[PDB]
Amino acid sequence: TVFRQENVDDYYDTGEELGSGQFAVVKKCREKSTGLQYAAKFIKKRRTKSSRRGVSREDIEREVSILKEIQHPNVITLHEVYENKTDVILILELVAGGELFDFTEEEATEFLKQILNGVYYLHSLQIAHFDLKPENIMLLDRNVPRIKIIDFGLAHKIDFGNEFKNIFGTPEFVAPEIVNYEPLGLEADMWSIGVITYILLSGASPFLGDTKQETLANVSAVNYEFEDEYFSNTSALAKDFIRRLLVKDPKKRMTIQDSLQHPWIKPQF
Ligand SMILES: Nc1cc2c(nn1)-c1ccccc1CC2
Repeated sequence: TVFRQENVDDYYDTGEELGSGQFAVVKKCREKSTGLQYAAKFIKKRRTKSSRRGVSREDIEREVSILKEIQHPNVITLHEVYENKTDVILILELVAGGELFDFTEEEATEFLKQILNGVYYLHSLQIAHFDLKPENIMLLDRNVPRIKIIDFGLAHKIDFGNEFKNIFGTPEFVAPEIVNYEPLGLEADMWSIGVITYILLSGASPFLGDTKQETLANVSAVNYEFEDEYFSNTSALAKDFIRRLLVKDPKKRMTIQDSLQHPWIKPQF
């Protein structure tokens, strides 16, 4: 699929940098025709088929295709796509409030519930995000707060219940099936939600070791505990919620629908 080949600079003006990835940079921008503001994500293209630098056209198109499908208040929307020789440029909704963690159980669940609603929408569409972590939970406007899940760079449509292709995010947040290079499904997202919840409530990371290999070993082993010093005041129900997500066997882990009915919620190298 081909994208808009006119110079993006003829239609938008860029401003402050908003964030980045390995082969991407995101800048605030303003559309010349309307004055509406967006975030322009410049994704570096691969220069050759054997290159390890840049993002493959296949991967870029998958992210674009997923973003086009979704319309939900808790997920980032895609406005337009441009491209040139070096970059594909996604014109995305402006999420200007920064990362959630930068910004009590009631406060934690208020944000957690919006994450759950957004993931419920995704999973309803058989879309696994595969990269859920605090850095990808943004606040639309931290001055009003509504969250927006961002960065669909690892996201996949799961049409056969699982995907088998060495998908791998950030060691602290990936499920044991990712660490062990096994078939992956929506369940992996639910693990990552348990990790996010643990950190939300405690400011501590459940599996984090001193090196990447230690973190990964800890994840695979389900080597974590609710440290009394960090969780003394936290309700048993909150811990129960987390415990049912941080389960090695994906089949035994709470689903997104389970998480919404849970008594706490219900009203790599
Ligand atoms: N890797 C990243 C990183 C970011 C974003 N997307 N991908 C983003 C998208 C829309 C608005 C704001 C951002 C900030 C950081």
